[PDB]
Amino acid sequence: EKKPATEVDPTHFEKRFLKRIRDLGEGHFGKVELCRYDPEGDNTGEQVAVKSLKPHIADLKKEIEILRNLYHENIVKYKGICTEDGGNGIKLIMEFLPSGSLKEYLPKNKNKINLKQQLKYAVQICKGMDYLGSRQYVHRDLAARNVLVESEHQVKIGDFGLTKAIETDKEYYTVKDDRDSPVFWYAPECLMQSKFYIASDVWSFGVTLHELLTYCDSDSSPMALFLKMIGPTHGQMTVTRLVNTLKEGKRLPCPPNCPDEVYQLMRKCWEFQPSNRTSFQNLIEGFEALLK
Ligand SMILES: Cc1nc2cnc3[nH]ccc3c2n1C1CCNCC1
Repeated sequence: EKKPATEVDPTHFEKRFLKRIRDLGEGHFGKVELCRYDPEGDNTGEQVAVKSLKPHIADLKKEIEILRNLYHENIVKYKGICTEDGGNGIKLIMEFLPSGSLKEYLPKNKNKINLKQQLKYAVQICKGMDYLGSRQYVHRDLAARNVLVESEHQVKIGDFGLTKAIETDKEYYTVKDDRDSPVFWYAPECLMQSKFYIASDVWSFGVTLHELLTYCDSDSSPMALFLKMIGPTHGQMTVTRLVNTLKEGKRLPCPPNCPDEVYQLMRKCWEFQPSNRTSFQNLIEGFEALLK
């Protein structure tokens, strides 16, 4: 067969040149690893973040198609895919951000990162989220560990494994498997009825903001703080207890050194009724007013 010219697709990453360095993070079905795409074989190739399945293909495939089509400075950049001649299997290739998530970066840089800079992170997170909301997506997994640091001045939403499209004319996505829910980040309606509204992402932003304000310290994490509030030994009764505490109107406490006007913005993310929650737009305005 007279075969045509072998054109280069910059988004096609060959498996044979994708060399593992270390693990970056892991769910239950997926893992991300730092790799070097090193076709010259001399360890000068580009570092990239590679997400694959643990030995759900259709899910990863939809995550790829979602990220590939998102274009925003506060959203991690798709770089491409890795596929094998055999087929079926696929890995997602993302830019690698050396500073990691807020979980790695914040505890190491307390001295550099003050309140104004935190509030700018908060604005950038809201802008990425708002951009996402406008494409009719609910993220469902917003948490400090899913916010990457591009530079001391810039963050990016850095994973989309649970992201779902909201149907046209509907206001929420109804979820089926919820076993692996980040319950300490989830709004009541997600916990009780398993429905996800954009306002549900707003709630999760509320807690992500808390983590940011406490610099992602483990003893101040939403999980640790909630378990302390309700009892850490209730096992299968934990979510119920959690739902009650929220129904009772309890919320995470104000972080030390968090000024009440920032805390009050946080509170509006946690109004019990979805409809009463501030929007990402309002949040952006509120934050911007504090930065003037
Ligand atoms: C911890 C971490 N560091 C990253 C650097 N670059 C990345 N690029 C894409 C992810 C990603 C990174 N991650 C996590 C983010 C949350 N999901 C697991 C990996």
